[PDB]
Amino acid sequence: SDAVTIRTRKVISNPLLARKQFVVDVLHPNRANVSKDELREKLAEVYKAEKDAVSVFGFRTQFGGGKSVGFGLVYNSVAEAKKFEPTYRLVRYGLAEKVEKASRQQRKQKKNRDKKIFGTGKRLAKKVARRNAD
Amino acid sequence: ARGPKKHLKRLAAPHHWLLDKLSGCYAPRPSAGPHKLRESLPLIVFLRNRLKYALNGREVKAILMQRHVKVDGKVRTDTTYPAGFMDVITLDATNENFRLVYDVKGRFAVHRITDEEASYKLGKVKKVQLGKKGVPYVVTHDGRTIRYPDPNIKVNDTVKIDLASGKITDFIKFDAGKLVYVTGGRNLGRIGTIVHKERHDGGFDLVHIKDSLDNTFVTRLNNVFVIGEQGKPYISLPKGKGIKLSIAEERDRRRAQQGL
Amino acid sequence: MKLNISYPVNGSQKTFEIDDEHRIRVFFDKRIGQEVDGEAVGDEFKGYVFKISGGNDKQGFPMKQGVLLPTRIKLLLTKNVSCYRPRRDGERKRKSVRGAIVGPDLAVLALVIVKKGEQELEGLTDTTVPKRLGPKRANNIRKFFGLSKEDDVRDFVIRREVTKGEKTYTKAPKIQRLVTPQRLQRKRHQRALKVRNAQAQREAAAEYAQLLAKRLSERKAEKAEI
RNA sequence: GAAACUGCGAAUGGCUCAUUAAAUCAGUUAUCGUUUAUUUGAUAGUUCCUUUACUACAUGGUAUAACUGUGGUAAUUCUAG
RNA sequence: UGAUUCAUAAUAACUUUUCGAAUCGCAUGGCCUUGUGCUGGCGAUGGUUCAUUCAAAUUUCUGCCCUAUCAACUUUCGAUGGUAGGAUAGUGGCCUACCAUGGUUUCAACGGGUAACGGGGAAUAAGGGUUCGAUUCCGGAGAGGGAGCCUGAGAAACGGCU
Ligand SMILES: [Mg+2]
Ligand SMILES: [Mg+2]
Ligand SMILES: [Mg+2]
Ligand SMILES: [Mg+2]
Ligand SMILES: [Mg+2]
Ligand SMILES: [Mg+2]
Ligand SMILES: [Mg+2]
Ligand SMILES: [Mg+2]
Ligand SMILES: [Mg+2]
Ligand SMILES: [Mg+2]
Ligand SMILES: [Mg+2]
Ligand SMILES: [Mg+2]
Ligand SMILES: [Mg+2]
Ligand SMILES: [Mg+2]
Ligand SMILES: [Mg+2]
Ligand SMILES: [Mg+2]
Ligand SMILES: [Mg+2]
Ligand SMILES: [Mg+2]
Ligand SMILES: [Mg+2]
Ligand SMILES: [Mg+2]
Ligand SMILES: [Mg+2]
Repeated sequence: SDAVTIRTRKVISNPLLARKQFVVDVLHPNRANVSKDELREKLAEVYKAEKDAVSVFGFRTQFGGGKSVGFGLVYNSVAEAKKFEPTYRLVRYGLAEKVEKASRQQRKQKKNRDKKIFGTGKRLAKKVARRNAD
Repeated sequence: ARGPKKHLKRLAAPHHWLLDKLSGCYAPRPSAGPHKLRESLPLIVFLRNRLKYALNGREVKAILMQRHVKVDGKVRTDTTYPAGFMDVITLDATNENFRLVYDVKGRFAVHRITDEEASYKLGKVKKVQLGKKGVPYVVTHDGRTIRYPDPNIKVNDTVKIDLASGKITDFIKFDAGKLVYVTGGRNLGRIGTIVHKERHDGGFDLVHIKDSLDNTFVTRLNNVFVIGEQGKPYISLPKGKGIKLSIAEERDRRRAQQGL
Repeated sequence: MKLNISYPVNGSQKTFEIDDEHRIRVFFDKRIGQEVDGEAVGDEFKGYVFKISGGNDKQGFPMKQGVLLPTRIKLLLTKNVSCYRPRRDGERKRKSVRGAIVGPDLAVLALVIVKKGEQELEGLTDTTVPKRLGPKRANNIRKFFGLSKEDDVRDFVIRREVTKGEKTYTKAPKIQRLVTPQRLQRKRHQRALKVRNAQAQREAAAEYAQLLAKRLSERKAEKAEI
């Protein structure tokens, strides 16, 4: 009753990356910026794939409202979506857990600290421990 | 200074790649290869920008490392491999073959050819010379050394290379009255027949080329590529056939085609 | 000073802090690689023959082998020399090394026992340190165990058992330079490639010579008519 | 799969405009005056010292890192036996 | 090829004799004296030479601000040229040896200043001009000042060394 009426323009079939890539035009009057969950569900039901093989990104809604334009991908399988899709956007869709690393500064500082050790550092640690014991 | 350069600035790229001014400071510097840097088209520019098959360069890498693309029958997994003029690009998935030929605006066109035409290419003879152990070789415009050529093959001729066994199937001489594909300059992409070749011993032999609409133009012989006889080209010509309509006739075509 | 004494035939080594410098003027003004007798060094090293193999002075600078000169100098050290490890390709560093002449400014000598004495030292001779790795190359295994030219080195590999409490397994290195059917296939492929490459080049040369003879006969026919 | 050996890269990028007035630089040439990793294409049946003295090719050798172990210096991306 | 002592081939030798695969992965087919015999596929990495590509180095012609209160400059100690060598990756006074006495200049040489890196360009726009351009692109130069070198295809490198 709210007339989301999603349509897909500029459809290109890509067997090279095993997907269909298109421009998602969302005409949503009396509604603001529908979601990507609704867009992935309602593109899954029209391209018959699954929810987790459909990927959407873009959606700059037009000035004055009532229309959002984006880009969309519908992969041939969930495994082929997880192979070819960026890890950030898999994290967006919940297909991948976010990797918990250190930050950029501590990663580079750890690298430059480890540049000062030649070898594994077991002998260095034993010598430093024994000499600093006396 | 100090060594070979490895970065190509955007705005220092060739203009026919049609890269947008914004979205990054750098352009894809082509690898070393068969074609010169400013007269070639890298695979990232062909796949991401012309065919729109990839959105990123990361996806161009993801396409090429599955050994999908192949240029001249060999796979070429490099992201910035210099696919230049006459090059046949086969995408085995999507079942299509492209020939990198210029459009008449001076740009590499998306030109789909058949699988029969994808089995060969054409090559402009750059030198005919005698190699070691007295063996004659011929060098084409894409760096191919082909041993034991026909003795009638001279410089500026065009050979037909078979792309599976890289031999000369046949060849076309450089005579008056044969088709030309102009591969350089402001007349780049134009197709016409040789009126005559003006000699100039000492440098820069000129060619007077006349197209199908009887418009003559003069081009240096570095930019002339013979593609066949009067009519009946050995390759399939792109859409437009190298005619160079003026801008008034171009807007006349656009208003006569968009009004239905 | 300390004496870093190593007895290499058992691989064992330890340090003796020798004070009371009457015992260590036997070392003084003697270079590296020179042999000394251990009676003047001590009663415990009686009959032993040490060879001075190196040492570190006070402030830790190493004894560079064969300089001269019991003081320190700064040498421009290169690759494949002692007392320097280059951090780049072709990098030389002006480092200060200490000379080969033993003086009183040494903190530790390095000595190798080249002749076992009368009594048995408590940390050098009674204990044997095993070598960490057995041989890995095929003919090195063959000359390690003295077998033959033709024998299966696979059955003579030193294996080591690794125990993680619940699980015990054995690991053997690899046989580098092992004569395998894969290596024979590769050799055969290279020979066949050379043979058929030469055959195809001769066939192309013969076909081109036939073409040249045909064109020469045609040119002679079209010239003799004139 | 840490380490370490090997390979490749570190000569690109980035910054700055101090020098510099036919010098740099611009357009235009020349290499029949040269070097060129990489890429791409082509390319190697001849290996016997003085053949009528061949020594494995079902495949030669040692010598080192990492590692073990013993250390020196207050200190270094120091290193010694 | 506009042009050669070019490409290339041949002859006599020469060489602290260069290269001519003792390398790795995957697949394990085919044949008959069934020996783990003979063959054999798709690649990876190497490798000599030529060509190509990325270049580099040098180079022809013409073009630069102010200054004569800068009219002669260069040539000791290479300045212009010849011959020969050395050196270079290679041309060349690049350097050396021996000769010749040249070379630039009122069409502004040489010197001095530049609060001068050069250019694409920028501001102002009747037209012509005037002024700016350290600065996002191209080329140069430099890493506190000079000099010297190692490794490497490429550096006189400076997040390389002396
Ligand atoms: Mg730079
Ligand atoms: Mg590149
Ligand atoms: Mg091996
Ligand atoms: Mg290395
Ligand atoms: Mg590389
Ligand atoms: Mg000479
Ligand atoms: Mg000379
Ligand atoms: Mg002289
Ligand atoms: Mg200045
Ligand atoms: Mg006015
Ligand atoms: Mg300027
Ligand atoms: Mg500027
Ligand atoms: Mg300034
Ligand atoms: Mg710059
Ligand atoms: Mg510099
Ligand atoms: Mg400073
Ligand atoms: Mg400095
Ligand atoms: Mg390198
Ligand atoms: Mg420097
Ligand atoms: Mg710095
Ligand atoms: Mg730098």
